[PDB]
Amino acid sequence: LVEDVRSGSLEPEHVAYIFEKLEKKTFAYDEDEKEPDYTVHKSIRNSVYAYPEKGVAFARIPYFQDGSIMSFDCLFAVNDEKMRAFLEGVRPRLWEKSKRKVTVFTDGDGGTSREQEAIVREVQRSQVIMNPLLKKEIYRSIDQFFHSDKSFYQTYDIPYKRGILLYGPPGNGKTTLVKSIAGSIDAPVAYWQITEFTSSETIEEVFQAARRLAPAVLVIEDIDSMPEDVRSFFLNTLDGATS
Amino acid sequence: IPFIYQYEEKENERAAAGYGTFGYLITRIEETLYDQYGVFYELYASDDPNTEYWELLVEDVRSGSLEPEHVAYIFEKLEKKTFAYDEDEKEPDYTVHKSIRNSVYAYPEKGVAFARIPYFQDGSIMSFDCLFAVNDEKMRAFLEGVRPRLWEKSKRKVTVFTDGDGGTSREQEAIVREVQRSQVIMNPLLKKEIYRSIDQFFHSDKSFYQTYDIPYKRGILLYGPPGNGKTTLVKSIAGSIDAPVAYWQITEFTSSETIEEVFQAARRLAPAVLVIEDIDSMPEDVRSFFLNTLDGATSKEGLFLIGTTNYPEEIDPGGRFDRAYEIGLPDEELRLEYMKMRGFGIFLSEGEIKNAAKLTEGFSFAQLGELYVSSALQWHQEGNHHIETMVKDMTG
Amino acid sequence: IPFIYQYEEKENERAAAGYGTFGYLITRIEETLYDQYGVFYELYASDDPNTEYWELLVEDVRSGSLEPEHVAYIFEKLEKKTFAYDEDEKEPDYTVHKSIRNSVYAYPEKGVAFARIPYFQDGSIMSFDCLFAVNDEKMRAFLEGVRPRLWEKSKRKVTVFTDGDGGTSREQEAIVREVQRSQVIMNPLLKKEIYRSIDQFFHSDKSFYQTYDIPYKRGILLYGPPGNGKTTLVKSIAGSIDAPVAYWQITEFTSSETIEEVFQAARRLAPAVLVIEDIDSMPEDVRSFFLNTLDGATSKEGLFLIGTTNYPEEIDPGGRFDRAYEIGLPDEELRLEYMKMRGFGIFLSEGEIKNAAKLTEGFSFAQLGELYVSSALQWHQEGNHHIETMVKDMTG
Amino acid sequence: NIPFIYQYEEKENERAAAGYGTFGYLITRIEETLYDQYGVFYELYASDDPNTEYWEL
Amino acid sequence: AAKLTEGFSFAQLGELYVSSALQWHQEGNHHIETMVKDMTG
Ligand SMILES: Nc1ncnc2c1ncn2[C@@H]1O[C@H](COP(=O)(O)OP(=O)(O)O)[C@@H](O)[C@H]1O
Repeated sequence: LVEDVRSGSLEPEHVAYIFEKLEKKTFAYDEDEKEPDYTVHKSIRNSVYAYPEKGVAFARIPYFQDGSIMSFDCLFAVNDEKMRAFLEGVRPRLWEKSKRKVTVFTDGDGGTSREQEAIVREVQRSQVIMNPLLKKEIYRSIDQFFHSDKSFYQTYDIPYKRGILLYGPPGNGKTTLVKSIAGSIDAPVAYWQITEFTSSETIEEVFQAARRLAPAVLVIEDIDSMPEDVRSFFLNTLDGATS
Repeated sequence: IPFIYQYEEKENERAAAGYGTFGYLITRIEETLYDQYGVFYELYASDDPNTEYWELLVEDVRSGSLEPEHVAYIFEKLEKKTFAYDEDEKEPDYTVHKSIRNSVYAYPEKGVAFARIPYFQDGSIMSFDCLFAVNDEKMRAFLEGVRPRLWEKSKRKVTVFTDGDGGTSREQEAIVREVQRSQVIMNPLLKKEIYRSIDQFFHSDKSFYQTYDIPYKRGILLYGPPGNGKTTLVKSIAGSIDAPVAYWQITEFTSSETIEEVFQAARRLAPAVLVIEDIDSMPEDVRSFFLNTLDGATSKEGLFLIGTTNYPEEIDPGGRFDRAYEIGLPDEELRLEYMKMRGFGIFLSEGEIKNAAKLTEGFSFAQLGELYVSSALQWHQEGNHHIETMVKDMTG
Repeated sequence: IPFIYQYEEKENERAAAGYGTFGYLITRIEETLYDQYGVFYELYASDDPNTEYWELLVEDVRSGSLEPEHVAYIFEKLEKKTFAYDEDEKEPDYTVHKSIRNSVYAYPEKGVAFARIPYFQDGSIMSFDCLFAVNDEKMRAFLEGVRPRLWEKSKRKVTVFTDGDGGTSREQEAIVREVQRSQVIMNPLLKKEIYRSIDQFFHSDKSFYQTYDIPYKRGILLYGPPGNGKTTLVKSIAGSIDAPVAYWQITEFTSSETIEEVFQAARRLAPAVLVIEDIDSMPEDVRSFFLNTLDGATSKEGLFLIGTTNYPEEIDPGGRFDRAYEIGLPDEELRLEYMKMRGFGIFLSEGEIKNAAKLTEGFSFAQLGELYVSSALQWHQEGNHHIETMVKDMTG
Repeated sequence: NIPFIYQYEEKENERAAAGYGTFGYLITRIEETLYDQYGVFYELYASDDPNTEYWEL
Repeated sequence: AAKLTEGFSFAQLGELYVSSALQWHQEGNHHIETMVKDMTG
């Protein structure tokens, strides 16, 4: 909803303000986010929004408690049918949005942290200098996986999953090849940043998150740096193929 | 003798905070249930800490079951509807139904009724969970019925416990693969021996254990070289048992605290299969305590334990499990069973599968699976399967 | 269908807690700004979490800048004055000025205004930070102006990040030593090569990076034997750059969490120099992640990195920095530059310094400094400098 | 002209700021007391001073 | 330059580029051959 309002999308309409003397506008600008968004739009807090086509409406109702300003997130629908269809439409909406952002999971102390970024230098496939046959075979497995439709994985009861590993002397195009794939496929790309805080709890969160994004590419740079006490669990998580 | 405080107060100030709203709602809930069922319900729990039968209530309403009836809404302008959809669950549930919070439900035949009374405190919306019954006997019969209902519900699911830093986390899973006993590819003599215990434990009359005076617990260990498909075999056996199945994932966070938690939770589903995924990953400092929860002086009954290890001696020196069975890699007979099952006959005549079983000596089930994908892909891509060519390519 | 709760209430009880005071103050702040500026300010943030432009407001008032005007006090009997003095800061600021809390300020030309509304809760005095603007376009232009103002302010400072157990701690420092490029004592060919990149990055038009399509980041490493003055050299180069300078102190508390924090903070000052004091002290478990924040797939631009190490191989096997330059100990030419600069000519004729540069082969800059104090002390104490005597005393 | 959900018009009493009535009275009385004893005017420079050193002095 | 850089990684060719472009932009020369040595050094 916030992104729809922020982007000037047509489909949510502003219906009313709740309190006359609380905020009527807001801005995206968060000094804690790496990318600064300076868009100014109508407030989310203290407003009512509706998706008339969908029969769903949002009200973020402010109230005063312990000094600070808080809000209830109230959700309204016209009937049960329209509410269910709205909810069933969230995963596909988020899938489309994620095709055009890059999702990064970074393992921190508590658990993993998810940020959506845009890539700083797009790398076109044509700028990836490589043995043309090696290059065509890598790009072809990726392109065939998402876009040739999978009569194969269905007729033979084989899990719809693939993994390739890039290795070699440093400075010769592993990261470059990976960056080139983000741009050039019609599916989300996610990066998993392994850290010293990578744990079995953290591997569980990334794969539950990644799989909600499926079909997608999950990139794991420097997979050698995965801690020893979670390698077993990680293998068991890959074999959790049903999901 | 003197009293420092000598203020005497008007009786309007003897009023008890919060009681005026609460007693008014309890009175109304009782009146409304009487109006609808002609009996008198009594409060048995003011803010019930028990979660089990409250989660049965929610599943009963969610699933459109007839047994709990919506009686009343509490507040006119709070929610009358709700949905199961939580974004933090693996499997999303988009069912829309009447709200639980802000509602009164009754199991009329059972004579017990539930009310989630909303209230505002600290600018979040909370609830008192209130439980009513028509009398003590019905209250007790309801409580005694809870674990049996939980047991049937969990037959239809697999419960996975994963040890984390706070404790173990319980996730339920739908059984999307039904496994019949004929699909358990395994040495047929140990298949026979192990199912002797399994069938007594889960699929027969339980009088046997009383007749021969035998403890109602068992624990077996499956060991052997890596790659012989042990974990896939245990999940096959577990899926053929008509009883709730639980998996316990040892992690780096496994402590004596997560052990007690998981065993207590599995035991609530007794009789149940508890599968111990790779008992090797268990920290050495809890191994002594772990075996003492199997066979120590205060150990309990109700569980059929099945573990898997590649290093049998590291876990249980000697035996504190009941039996340990070695899983080797499959002989020609088992190989053929696998290839017929796995789907090789899609693109292989009967002779070609008999032949391929012959040529795959020393293959693990895993490698027979990696062979399956390869011959299948060539068959799909080209219309040719070169089994003969690909066994050799896999050897060297 | 029934409702349990049937109390219907007087409309005086639909009143929203806290809103009566708050809406009254917002109305008055808007009225007072209108009374003074003839325009209508609107609330854009009720309790603004952003700190950056609030700290510019405080520095603007502290520094007697003309740009923000004091409009009104909120409460008559709360503070009208305040002072910068906090006893927990390294450098004390004793400036006395009008209060921030309990005041309304406006940038009239910018069309945005600030109010810190005091309030009592839990027996401490807190505030709502409230932000107003005349329209969306001015609000946005104000926000877009923040980072540029922060950038100029930080040119005049050195920002030090020290990793601690909670996270990294940011302290600002006044630049008390201005360093010109002629005081950077260094091998003149690498001085020339390195400043080639530095001057393109900070002191030229940035179109170069677009023309040749080159990523707007650089990272260099300075290595060599201990005692060759590496850290003193980097601080010399850093102080000659017209851009905010940040120092990052690796400690035993350095984690992948403090790394991301510091890089994000340095990047907010982009373009900026980030000096990495002794990258050797970095824990091995974060080294892999550290280099991935330099050159991984999601690495960002805007920073000129300068590190120092005595063990180059331990950090970056191979190169994920861009260039590594070796700092040896100074030849006779560099020695002479140092001795003229350090102040030897105070008590040395021109020949004696030329001679002393000759006799100090194999001296580190540090040792030339330890020589400086000794000859200076004798010269001050006695009126004699026995350079000749003291080089030998230092050799053996 | 966008409607407002909340249309309750507030009494003049609801605008009172919690705890300010006591605090302002005390501050004013302290000011008057300091004036009555020294004939100079004192004002607040800190409502709840976080600094301890000169308080410990 | 392609034969003078036998054994170079792409990343080192990229540093050769940045260094050459800098010298070209700032001085009108490129010194491609001196730089190849400077980097093997
Ligand atoms: N195959 C390549 N094609 C184009 N540029 C490359 C290639 N390999 C390396 N580079 C350049 O060198 C830099 C580092 O390469 P990278 O892809 O990170 O190598 P790796 O990840 O294999 O160590 C890249 O940012 C790119 O500028």
